[PDB]
Amino acid sequence: TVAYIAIGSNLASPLEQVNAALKALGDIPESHILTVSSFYRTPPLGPQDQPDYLNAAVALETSLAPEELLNHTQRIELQQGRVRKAERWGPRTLDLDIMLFGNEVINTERLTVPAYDMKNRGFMLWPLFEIAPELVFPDGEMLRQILHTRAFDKLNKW
Ligand SMILES: Nc1ncnc2c1ncn2[C@@H]1O[C@H](COP(=O)(O)CP(=O)(O)OP(=O)(O)O)[C@@H](O)[C@H]1O
Ligand SMILES: Nc1nc2c(c(=O)[nH]1)N=C(CO)CN2
Ligand SMILES: [Cl-]
Ligand SMILES: [Mg+2]
Ligand SMILES: [Mg+2]
Repeated sequence: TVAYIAIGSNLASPLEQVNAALKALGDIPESHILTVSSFYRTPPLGPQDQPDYLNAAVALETSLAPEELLNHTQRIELQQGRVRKAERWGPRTLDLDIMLFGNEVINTERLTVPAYDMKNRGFMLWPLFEIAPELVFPDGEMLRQILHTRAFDKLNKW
């Protein structure tokens, strides 16, 4: 299955964090990286008292079940010093969000796929479009068309 994973970081040297995350993602069992996006510098969504983010996206081929993939992405966040604050949308060393897990629709307590807010976020859609321009969502929408409709600002390279 092709999983598309969003990467974000705005603490503790985001470029190093993203590079470390990519290495670690490739080391996940029964999985391998297919494609990686460019790195983008994006202003924070949410509270404005935090640094700009490095955002990227990666396509990962995996034979893991989705929740087992989640266990592994969460482990990588923790290995990279992720600390979860009280405030929503606050800063973090590393954030790995499963945007899509093949064409699956998943609704559980731990996991919602497609990622619940991705269609509203240029910092998720643009890096995804760079690596999967032909992508169609489980609901039948084309990524290319969602981008056309929303006309989100284009991103700047990190
Ligand atoms: N598709 C998905 N990818 C990753 N985590 C997901 C997820 N769907 C649900 N979750 C859940 O989201 C919980 C909180 O994850 P956090 O990383 O702290 C939220 P965040 O990514 O900072 O904000 P955001 O979801 O608004 O982007 C996790 O413990 C996980 O169970
Ligand atoms: N620019 C940007 N802003 C955010 C991001 C993110 O990845 N990029 N993620 C958030 C919660 O996960 C908080 N707001
Ligand atoms: Cl969808
Ligand atoms: Mg997250
Ligand atoms: Mg997130």
